[PDB]
Amino acid sequence: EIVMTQSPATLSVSPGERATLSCSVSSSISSSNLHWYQQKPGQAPRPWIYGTSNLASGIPARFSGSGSGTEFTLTISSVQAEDFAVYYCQQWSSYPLTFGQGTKLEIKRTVAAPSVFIFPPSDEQLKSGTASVVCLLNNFYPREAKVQWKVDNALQSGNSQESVTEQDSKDSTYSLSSTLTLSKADYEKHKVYACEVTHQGLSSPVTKSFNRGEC
Amino acid sequence: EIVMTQSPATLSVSPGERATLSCSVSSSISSSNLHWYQQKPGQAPRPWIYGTSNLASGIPARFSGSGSGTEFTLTISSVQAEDFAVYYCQQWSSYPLTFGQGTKLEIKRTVAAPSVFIFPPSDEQLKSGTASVVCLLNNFYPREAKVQWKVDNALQSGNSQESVTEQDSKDSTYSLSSTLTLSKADYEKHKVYACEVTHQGLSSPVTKSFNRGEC
Amino acid sequence: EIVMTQSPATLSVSPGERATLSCSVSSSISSSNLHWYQQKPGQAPRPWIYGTSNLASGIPARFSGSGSGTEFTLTISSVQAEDFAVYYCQQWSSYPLTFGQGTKLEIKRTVAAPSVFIFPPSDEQLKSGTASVVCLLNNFYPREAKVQWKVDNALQSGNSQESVTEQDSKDSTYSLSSTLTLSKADYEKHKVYACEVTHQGLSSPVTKSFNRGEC
Amino acid sequence: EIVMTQSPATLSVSPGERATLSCSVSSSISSSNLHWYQQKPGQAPRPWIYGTSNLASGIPARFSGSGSGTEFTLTISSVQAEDFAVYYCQQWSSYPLTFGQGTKLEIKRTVAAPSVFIFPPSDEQLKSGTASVVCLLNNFYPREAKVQWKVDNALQSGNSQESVTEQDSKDSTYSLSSTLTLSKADYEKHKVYACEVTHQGLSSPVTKSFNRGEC
Amino acid sequence: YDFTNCDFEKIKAAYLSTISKDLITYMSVSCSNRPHCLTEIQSLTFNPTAGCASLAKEMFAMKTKAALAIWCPGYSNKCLEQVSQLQGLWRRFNRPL
Amino acid sequence: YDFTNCDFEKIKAAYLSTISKDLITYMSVSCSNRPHCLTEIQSLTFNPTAGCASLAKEMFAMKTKAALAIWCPGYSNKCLEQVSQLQGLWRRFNRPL
Amino acid sequence: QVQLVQSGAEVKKPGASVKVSCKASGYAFSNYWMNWVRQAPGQGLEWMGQIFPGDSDTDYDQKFQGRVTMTRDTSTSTVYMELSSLRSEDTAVYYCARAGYYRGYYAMDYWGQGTTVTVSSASTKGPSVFPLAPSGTAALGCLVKDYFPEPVTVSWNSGALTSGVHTFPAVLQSSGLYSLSSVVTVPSSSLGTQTYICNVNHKPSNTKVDKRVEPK
Amino acid sequence: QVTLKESGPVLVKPTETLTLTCTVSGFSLSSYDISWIRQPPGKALEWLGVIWSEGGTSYSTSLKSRLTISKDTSKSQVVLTMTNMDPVDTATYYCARDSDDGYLNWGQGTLVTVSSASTKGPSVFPLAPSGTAALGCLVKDYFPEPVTVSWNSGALTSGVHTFPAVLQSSGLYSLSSVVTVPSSSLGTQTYICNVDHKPSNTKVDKTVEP
Amino acid sequence: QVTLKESGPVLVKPTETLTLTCTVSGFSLSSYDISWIRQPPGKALEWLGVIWSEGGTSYSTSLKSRLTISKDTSKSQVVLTMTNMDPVDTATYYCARDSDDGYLNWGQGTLVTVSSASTKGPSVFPLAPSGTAALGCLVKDYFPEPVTVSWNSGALTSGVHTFPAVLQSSGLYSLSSVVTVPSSSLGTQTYICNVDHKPSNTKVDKTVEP
Amino acid sequence: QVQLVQSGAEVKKPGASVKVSCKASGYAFSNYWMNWVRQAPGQGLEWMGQIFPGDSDTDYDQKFQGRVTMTRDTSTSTVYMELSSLRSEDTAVYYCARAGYYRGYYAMDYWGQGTTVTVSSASTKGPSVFPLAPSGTAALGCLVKDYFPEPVTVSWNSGALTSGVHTFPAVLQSSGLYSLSSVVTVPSSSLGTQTYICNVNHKPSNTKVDKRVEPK
Repeated sequence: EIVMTQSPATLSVSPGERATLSCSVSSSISSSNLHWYQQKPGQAPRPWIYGTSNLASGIPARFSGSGSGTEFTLTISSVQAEDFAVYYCQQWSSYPLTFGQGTKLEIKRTVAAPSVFIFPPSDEQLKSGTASVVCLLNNFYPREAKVQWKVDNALQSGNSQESVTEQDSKDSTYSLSSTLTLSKADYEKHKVYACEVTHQGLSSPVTKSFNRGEC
Repeated sequence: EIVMTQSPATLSVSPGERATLSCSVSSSISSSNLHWYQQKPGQAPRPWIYGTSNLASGIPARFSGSGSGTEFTLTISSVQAEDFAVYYCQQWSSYPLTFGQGTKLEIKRTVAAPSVFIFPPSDEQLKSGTASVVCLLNNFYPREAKVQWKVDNALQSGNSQESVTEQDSKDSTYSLSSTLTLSKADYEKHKVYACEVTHQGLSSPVTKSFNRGEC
Repeated sequence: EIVMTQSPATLSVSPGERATLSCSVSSSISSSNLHWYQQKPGQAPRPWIYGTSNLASGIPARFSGSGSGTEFTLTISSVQAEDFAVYYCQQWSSYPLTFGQGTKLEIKRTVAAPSVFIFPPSDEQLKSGTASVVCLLNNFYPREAKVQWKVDNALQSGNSQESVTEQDSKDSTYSLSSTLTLSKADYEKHKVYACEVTHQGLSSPVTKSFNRGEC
Repeated sequence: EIVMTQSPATLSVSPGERATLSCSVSSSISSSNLHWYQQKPGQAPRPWIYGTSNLASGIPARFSGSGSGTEFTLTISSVQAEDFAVYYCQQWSSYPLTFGQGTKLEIKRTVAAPSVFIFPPSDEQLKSGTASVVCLLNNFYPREAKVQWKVDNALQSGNSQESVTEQDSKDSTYSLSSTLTLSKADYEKHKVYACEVTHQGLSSPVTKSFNRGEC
Repeated sequence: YDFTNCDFEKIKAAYLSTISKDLITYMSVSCSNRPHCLTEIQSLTFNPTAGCASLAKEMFAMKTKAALAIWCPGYSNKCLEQVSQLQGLWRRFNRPL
Repeated sequence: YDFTNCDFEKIKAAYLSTISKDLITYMSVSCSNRPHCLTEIQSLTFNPTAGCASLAKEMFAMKTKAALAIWCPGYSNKCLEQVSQLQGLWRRFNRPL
Repeated sequence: QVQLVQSGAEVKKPGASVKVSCKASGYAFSNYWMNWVRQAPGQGLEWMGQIFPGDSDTDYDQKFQGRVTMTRDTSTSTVYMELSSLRSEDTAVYYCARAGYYRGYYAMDYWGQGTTVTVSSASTKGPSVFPLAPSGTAALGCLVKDYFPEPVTVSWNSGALTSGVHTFPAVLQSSGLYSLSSVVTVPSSSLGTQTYICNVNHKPSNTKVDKRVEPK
Repeated sequence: QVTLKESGPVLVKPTETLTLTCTVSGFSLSSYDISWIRQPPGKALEWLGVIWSEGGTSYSTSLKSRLTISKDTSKSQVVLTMTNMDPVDTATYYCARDSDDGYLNWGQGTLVTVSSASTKGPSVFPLAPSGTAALGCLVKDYFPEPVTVSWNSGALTSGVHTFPAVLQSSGLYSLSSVVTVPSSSLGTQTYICNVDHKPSNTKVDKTVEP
Repeated sequence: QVTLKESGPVLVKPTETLTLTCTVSGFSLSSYDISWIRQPPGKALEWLGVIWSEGGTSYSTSLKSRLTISKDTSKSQVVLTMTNMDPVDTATYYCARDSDDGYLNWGQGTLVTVSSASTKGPSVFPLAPSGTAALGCLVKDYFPEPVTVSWNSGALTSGVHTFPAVLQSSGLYSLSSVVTVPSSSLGTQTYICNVDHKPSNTKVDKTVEP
Repeated sequence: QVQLVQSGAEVKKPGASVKVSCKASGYAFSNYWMNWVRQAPGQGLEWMGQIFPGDSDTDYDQKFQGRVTMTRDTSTSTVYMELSSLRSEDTAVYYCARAGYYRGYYAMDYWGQGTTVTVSSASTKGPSVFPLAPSGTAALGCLVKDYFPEPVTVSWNSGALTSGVHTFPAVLQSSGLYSLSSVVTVPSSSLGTQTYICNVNHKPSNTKVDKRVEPK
């Protein structure tokens, strides 16, 4: 089949700047056979550019497209608030139809360090036979942030899950929640639980730690 | 036939600016049915824009087209020195094929008043049997310059032929030569011959006069 | 002695401009009898201009001198980043040698209002036997900033010592720290302690107040 | 002795520009021992700069001097109308005192082609036994102009003398007069006398010729 | 099916913009008027011929079917020679009236 | 000649600006006050000494004579050692009052 | 106006089959192909196939061969996509896209809102909400753990508190159930003077839980 | 590659017959239809008429009775025949292959001059001058166009304007070449204009003097 | 080359005697006269007094009774002796050779501290903070100057201001080091200031917490 | 004010001797050296020597050794320079320059107007003026040839015509006499309607010649 490679995976651009999304195609295809779709989270994809150059109805003049053969490009002269979304390049040339993996046009802002909080498991959860230790990295930018779980200064892996909120509407920051799940016996088998955060906005990784039994 | 008109007849645009050329069609035609051609003096027209929107082979990305039904436009984002030429819009909807009158995209510059000279007919021409009085309007801009011939302070018309050079390469100015052709009898029935020039760069029309007899 | 004065005391000149330093001598002295020296903080003065007009060894052509009798001037045509220092005019006419008070040629920039913080004395200081309340005026320009201490909304003076950092290298701003030193009894006889700052960059004086007891 | 070399011999600078006059010295001399004098035509030299840097009384701030060892320089920041004159650098270091050959600060203007006239010898001069044929190159710039005398198409040399007026006060142009002197027998021995002018303002050398006996 | 009542201009635009490109990339007789031409394209694209029968499932054939369905009321080697004839029929279809 | 009534500041300026330079370029005892110093410079520059007698026609000697004539009312090896002593006398002359 | 309204969200067991409907309105149904595409959670679009309503001529993707079957009903202007032998990675949002010409260019010009099909072996289970107590700003939270299926709506103070509330997307742990957390930052001086009720609603299990968060 | 080449430029007497042959390469006449478009000097393009790939032909309504477009696919030639010519029919004629995208895909273009005036040498008359002064020379009554005008055997180039030839009422052409020079240079420098006409093989050097 | 080097920086008890030795090289003491100039911290240069090449000496009128400048040409040394010192006499003292052109031609300069306070270790007190917040630590009651203050063992440098030490009424010094940091970083990042005093050999790490 | 007023212009035969005077006024005469320098026509300055008026101590240039002798007269504050054995290249403008200090710098701070000394073997001779007739602007002229010594003053129309008049510097031909030309450009239409009189004055020979220029 036709392999549709999009670059970059995410594009952090500040509002009002110029954005360029590249789409490489495994085989040479006609310009008329490649189209661009825009999708916002929680919404269906919307036809955005037809035939690599023709905007659909309602798309403003900021968007443009250009390319041929195995290289195509979507360009936004002045990115506005409503332009931040996932863009897909879709070829029509041969079956099966293939879409690009999608480029997420993302708001770029000043680097903000996260606020790191640690929540020990509640007593009810312990009575339920499981312990979930939560680490919250609130209001940070950019998205890339590393969370490590140290149980009695021993690094942990394979038992923690991370959730990231969408980019905030007001300050365009992210929030991350890393939950470390353990059995009651395993949780009571140790004393010190620490969440270590490595982020660009922090000069050194910040460790939030607690001990069992503290009030 | 489909009578289709171009605006403006002459487009004065300095290099680097944005140029827009309008083509209005008497009857609504398909978008794919309109083509744009570029012609330079002494050369055949070149297929330039396809189907109101598609650039031909080799035409740079500066040129674009957009329109439907009756109204179409050819737009250059940044006019370069090589883009000054005559652009024709042509319909491909039905026979007979019709072309626009042509829009002469030409270099804009500061208004310059012509230097006006007058040359009486030479002795050789007078012995030949005719007399050609020449009025030279050298290095003027814009092209619109208006000339009358006065014979014994009386307006004369219908027997003067004028020719204008193409826009100059180095200073983008025009030059005009108006020749008033008379017989011998007409030439020696009068004493004063005058050329009156009205132009944008002149506060008042300039009159250059000569009298027969002087060396 | 010959009492000889420099003007202005502080010269605010942005880099690249022209700077003029005036030296006025109580009694008329010979032109060859006046010398100019440059001093940078933590360094010995450097012989800089000879006999009111002669540059010393290594001093570039930017510096010049001109004057006679009572009035002399040192002029820099294009002030560079290395030219901000204290300049002294010194007479060589008669004993005792006398120097000018010095002109501090210093970087000029846009007016910036200080960020004002107040720090109450720590617990360790309180157990030591004294109390030092600190008022910090961080990143302000010009250097002229004026500070009062209010104790229970009553003016206090004669027991506060302030120190100002040298002009910053990267943003050319100042920082001021005013320490109000009191005994224990004086500290716990009052409830509200305030620092009031008046500066050019403030529309109104800013008052930062604290109350004893809060953590 | 000390050889004082000045450069250039003449310096054509337009009014309001920056002028630099160089003085090389055959031996290293003190800065205080080299002075600059200004002379205008028909006037005595005037002391202009003392000790390579010190303007005399009345010389404006435009003039400055700088140098050492075997290289010194006179600089005028903005040449004015009264600055066009001959400048000499004079060393004092050793006897005999030596002056530079002089640099003539000269007005620079637009290149103007000469008007070439030829005057045959008058009848009275022929009765006197000598013939002087005069060639006049009126109102030309720059000074460099070549005049050649062709007698019956034969080049002449060694019997012509040229006089050049000073630069004009109004249009800053030159006039040249080349007089070719011959005996009466030599003058009557030939027929065609031509003056050929080669100048920068002329595309080709212009020849003004006459024949004996013409009225 | 009679193509007399089709919207010929929209079909022509669809071919000139989209169908023609696929028709050429597949390379790697005549007709009297527009309805007759469209009849010829229909027959020569979707009706199997001797040998080159798999032309009905090609992408340009899908485009032709889509355009005909949208803009015709009630509509809904040897291969190289067939596609050359199809190009000729399409070119004569695009001829101005 | 007594140098009591001379203009010492102008002579000092002339030396510091002009005469000193020639005095050093020629290279390739003490005095009590300014008049005594100037007496010493006069004697040590213009009066011939043992051997180094040609010092009176040197350029710095011409400068010293010019300055003294202008600013004194009524005024108008071994060589290296003599010029070093002259430099010392001039340096002590320039001493502030 | 062109509308493609699809069926509701589906929860299916592995090995079962799902029929996603897509009713088209506002235009001539039989003249335009319906493509079916799917978007996996956190992944890009995946073309499943296409059907021509005029005559039921279907072209399926090679990987969905024998598993997807597309039918149409012209009486109701509806298009049905039957995905059989469902397995774990068929959980996705399925879109029906009408494909037509815009100025001569052929692309998927209209899309349906999509149907969320969750193929999991877990059964419906109510959420267990636990407090996340704080230690000048402090964060409170409620951890909503072990519920199925998605979603649960978490409000604070019955919707009065909305500023500073971050409700993280649910994650599917190894147990096959979902777990999210809702956090809110409030000034640390109002922790004891304010009642903090987090309201968890799980419609599939019809569960309303009100959890009151207190400092520890 | 697609190329269209008309015959050479021609002179046609009034009320005679124009026959132009356009040879094409890179395509067959049986698959593409060839149009003929004429452009009068300084005017817009006028579509004369088309001959179609199957053999049909269409002509402009105004010129339907005079046009005849024939086609020979064996020789790859398209022949335009226009009868009863008028001096208003002088123009540049192009044969253009209406392409796949619809664009005319023009040819080189051939100049056709419809005039009864025989070849005539030019007559040069010096337009003498009276801070710069303009002089020149008027070339009159020559046929056919063009005439090469130079100054000082190509030495004088700055300020030289050679206006386009204008067809006078007598069917002959006339232009003027004017150069601007400093007034001081009139006396010394000698200005001569060289007028060269290949068809009449006439080379005239005219000296312009005040 | 001409060089003038005073003795090392000294601490002089009040009402004691200052003796400074300036060693000079590149010239003889018998030909040049050496001046002594003191500059109080943050004030203008004060000319203490000169000793002349022939042996004479002159002193400032205010300090005539206390100054004594002696000279040893054999050792090339100039000795300044100042009696009855006052804590107002702490300053940087320079020996300068009045040159041929008259310029002082300064030396390196030696720091003299006139104080009776013995060496004392510093006391560090954390100035705790209450969109950016400033924190710091106050170093108090140390002698003698200076104290090296760093943050996070040199890791934290941006926004760090270490004000000059001020001599309090007790004769001891005190300064403050303040750093501005984002308010979000107070909880996670731990801020410690390291205060190092070589003369008292005291190294104190103080953790600043809200 | 300081004034150095010198004697008049001198015309001397080769092998003769010239005494150039320079009277100084406005300052103390005996305190400043007089340097004597010379400027050849069209060449740079040439230092001849110096004298101290206080005591007559003279330093001469090496090339002027035995030829120049400088004396002073303090009664009249005058300095005399005696240049003997005059030859062809001694023709120059001789300047007396008082040299003094300005702000400590020693240079020739005051100069006299200079005396033009012409050492030529030719005797006084009146000028011969000849017309230079023209052929919209035409040039008229008068050639003033074979006169000695410099200068001659040439006016046009008794000074009425001054615009466009160029009087070229005189040149010394091989005969030892001077020859210059005065030209004037006038419109070619006024040649016959205007009387053109050129007035040549030679004071050394006391010659007044009025030459009327007509077209040929």
